[PDB]
Order: sequence, then C-alpha cells, then structure tokens
Amino acid sequence: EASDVYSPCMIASTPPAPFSDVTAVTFDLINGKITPVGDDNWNTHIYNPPIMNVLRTAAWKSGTIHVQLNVRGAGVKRADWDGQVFVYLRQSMNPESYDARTFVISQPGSAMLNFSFDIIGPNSGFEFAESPWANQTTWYLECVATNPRQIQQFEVNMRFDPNFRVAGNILMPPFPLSTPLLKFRFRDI
Amino acid sequence: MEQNLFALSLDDTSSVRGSLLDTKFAQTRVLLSKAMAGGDVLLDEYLYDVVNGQDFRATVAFLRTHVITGKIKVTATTNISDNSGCCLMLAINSGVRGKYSTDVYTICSQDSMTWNPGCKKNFSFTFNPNPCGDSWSAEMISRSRVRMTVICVSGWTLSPTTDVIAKLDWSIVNEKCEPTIYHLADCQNWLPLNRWMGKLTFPQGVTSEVRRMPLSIGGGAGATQAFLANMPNSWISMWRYFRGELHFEVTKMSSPYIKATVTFLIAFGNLSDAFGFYESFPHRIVQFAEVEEKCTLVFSQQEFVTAWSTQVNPRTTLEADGCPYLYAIIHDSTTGTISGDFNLGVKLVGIKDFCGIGSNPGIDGSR
Repeated sequence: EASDVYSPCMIASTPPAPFSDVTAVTFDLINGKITPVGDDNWNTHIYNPPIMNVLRTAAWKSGTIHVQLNVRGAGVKRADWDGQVFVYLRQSMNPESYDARTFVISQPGSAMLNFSFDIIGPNSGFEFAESPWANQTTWYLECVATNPRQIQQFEVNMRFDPNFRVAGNILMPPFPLSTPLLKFRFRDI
Repeated sequence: MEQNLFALSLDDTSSVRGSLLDTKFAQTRVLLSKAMAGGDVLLDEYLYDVVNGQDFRATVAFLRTHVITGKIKVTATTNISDNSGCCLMLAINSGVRGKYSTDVYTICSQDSMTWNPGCKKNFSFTFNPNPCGDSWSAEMISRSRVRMTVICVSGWTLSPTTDVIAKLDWSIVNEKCEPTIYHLADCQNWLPLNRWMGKLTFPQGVTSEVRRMPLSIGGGAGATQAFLANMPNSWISMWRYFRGELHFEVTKMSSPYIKATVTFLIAFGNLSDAFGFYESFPHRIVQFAEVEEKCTLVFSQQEFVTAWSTQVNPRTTLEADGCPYLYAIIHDSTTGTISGDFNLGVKLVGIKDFCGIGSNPGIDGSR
C-alpha cells in the first residue's frame, strides 16, 4: 500500500523489432544515467523531478531511498508470455564486485517491484558517489530482459525517505527538457 | 646523541596555527581585463591546485597535516577609483560534471562572496570545504575534486586604463568548521539557499522601470531547451508549497556614479506596468550611499497571507499567476555623470522559519 509520492525518473525501451536477443540495461541510480549493454538500440530518457534534480547536484548524500521498478507491458497473450526480468543492485560495474541484491520477476504483462537501499559513506555517514576519495561508488540497477519483444520498457520511480540528507553542490551542465513512441499515456494517445 | 626516539614529539597531528602570517599558505592572481563582460569566467581551477608552486609558511603544513578543524579563509585585495566598479564573485563548489555551466546561478549556490571593487578595498570569507563534516585535509580536497571559480557577474561601469589584477590570499583560521546539511524536516529555523534571483539592469533614463522576480523559486533557472539547477534550490523544490521570512542580499554592481532609488515590494503578477501607485503597497526604499554596496531585505511572515507554490507551469502568464513576486521599481530615475547601466544583484540568502508543505511531484521546466 503506497502512500507518499514516488517520482518517475528513468525509462528505457527495449530495442524495436525484430530485435529478440537477450539484452540488458544499467541504471545509475544516483547520477541518472542509462547505459544499455553493448550496442543494443535502446531508447532511453531521463526526467527532471525534484528528486533527480537533487540526486544529480548533491555532492554528499546520506539516507534511505525507496525505489519502484515498473515493467511494461505489451499486447501479448498471457499464455505465450515468457519474459523474465532479473535485476541487480551493484556498487560497481567491475566483474570482481558482487551483487548487493537480486530480484526475479516473471509476471505476465507487467510487473511492479518495490525495494529500498541505503546511501551511506565515510564522511560522518555521507557518501560522494564515484569519488576517488575512499573509493566511494554509486549504485547501479542492472536490468536484464530475456524477451525484449514482450518486454517493452523499464520505469524507475524514486522517493526520499525522511531520513535523507544532502550537502555540497556539483556544477552540472544544463539539464535538457524531457519531451513518446509507445502509447502509455493519454497525451501520447 | 642517541635517546628514546619513540618518545620524541614528532607526532604533532594538530592543525595549522600561529599568527595570520604563519597561517598563510598560498596566493593566487586573477586577471581582470579592462574589457570583460557579465558571465565572463576569470578563474577556474581546483581548490587543491592553489598550492602548486607556493612557498609560504604553512604551505607544507597545509599539505601534510592529516586533519584540519579550522576553516579556509580567503581574502581578495584589489581596487579601482570610485568612478567605476564591477561585480566579482568567488565561489567554492564540491565538484563538477563534464561541460558544466558557468552561469552564476549554479556557481553561487553552495558557498561564495560577492563584492564591488569600486567600494570595498578588500573582501573575505571563510568556508568549510567539507560541507557535511567538521574536518578536512589537503588530500581530501584533492581527491574529492573541490572546485573554485572566480567570475565576472557584471562588467566594468567605466573601463580602467589598463588591465588590473585581483589577488587572493589563502590562509587557515581557527573558526570551527560547522557543517551545512539539508534535510527533510517540514519545519526548519534556517534554510540557506543562496539563490541568484537575478541580475537587474536599469538603464539611465526617466522611464518607469519595473522588474519582476518570482518567489516560486523551484525548477531552477531557464535557458534554451534546458535549465540550470543547483542542490539548494532543487532541495526546496521537494515541497509543494512553502512559506517563511525571506532574507535577500542586494548588491550594487555598478559604480557609485550610477545612482537610482529602488523600491522593493511584494505583490502579484496582476499588478501591471506603468501603475503609478506602487508605493501604496508596503515597501522598502533602498538608496545606496557611495560607500554602501550591500543591503539586506527582510520580508516577514506578515507579508504573506498563505504559503505559495514552489513551481509554476512555464506557460503560466503574469495575469494568471497567484504566486507572489518581488518587485524592484525605480522610485525616482536612473542617472549618473558617466554612461553605464545600473546593475543590481538580487540573491535570496535564505528562509527563516521555513515551513514546507506537501510533496512536489515536479514540473520539468521553470521560467
């Protein structure tokens, strides 16, 4: 039973037909980055809600973040559904690092996954993602799709737990405005 | 002679101290071209790199002490005749990302100082390079990539004969490094924002110049098909509605020779231009003495009936916007003995008795 508002921030569409090979995409949960594996033609977008505006500019962070992962979602007969979603939390993209959390989803049509993780570092509890200092790193959400013809897209929604604190400013480049493809909104329709 | 070497006091892990001279450690120079413009970056490097090639009493202390509890003090020394002036800003940022914006809106945010060389002989501030702790080190600022920027906010009112140079004096002081941390309590006594409301320009003339700055400060600053944002501002945009006492820092960015009386008041977008009854609103008359360059404005709780939105839809017009605006109005007339426009910097320092309401789902654009 959801209460407080989650905000959408990262979406990624699997490659268009006839791409049917198993694929994957990595979400940088703090920097707001979407990196598809290899050269697969993923269609990715990042939105600009307050949460992302904070995550992308706050140098130091500390606290709990709640994440909702939504999986869409295509006109597929339930009986013929065979798409699976594997997701992993990681502290790096190095093979030597192990998964911090694993979830497996195999619901037909669409799916919803709620989970949370903590950001905590050495600076009196604060962490500065990917800084050389103390080898601090960000958090990655790796999503694997076994059937990109049934699975159309991933949606990451985020929420700051009241214990979330920030400090310091990062000089970011201008943030491009949002601005379709698949009819999942009245506006798109 | 031999002795108990392990009992020697060679483990002096205490901070940098002594006379102010003893606590100096580096000096840098900023070339101020006689022909520069607003938004013109003057200096842009890493804070750590300041120590390269330096030979001062605490240079080696600074670079070897593993923990410092004091603050970094920086003093700018420079001047120009009263017949001119300009606006320089020095700011410390925690880090950067590729092709970062150099617009003052994002630079100022964290920690900074602003002064006009045509009135101040020098200017200084202290800061904590570790925004969420009470201690720091040279190695920490080196690997955390702390950045420093000097930028020309406003160009010269009257160009100096030759290029001039501002000099920065870097030293350590015994002021305790208190942290500056933002959090989600709905009620906060002091929420610092350092938000660059904007650069106002009032050309010389006898016209009725009116400027509007929205108090719906969330969403960042506009640009082309993009926007600028910094942490303090995006943090307050987390709430849907808010209220509190507003504390603004107003800076005379043009020379003393350019003068104008400016009225400040809180009203709404329904208030039109050329309405010669602006003083019917409760307001403040701000005049600048030739020495004076900075004025604090205070808008207490009594200036607002209710809270107001942190964001508005960018398509919203003034005639359909019930959020309050800060008006800056030329009470008399902008003039002087020399050519040049009157630039007036407006920065929201922070909010006292901050009350945040609800939760903002967010709007992609700003204004």
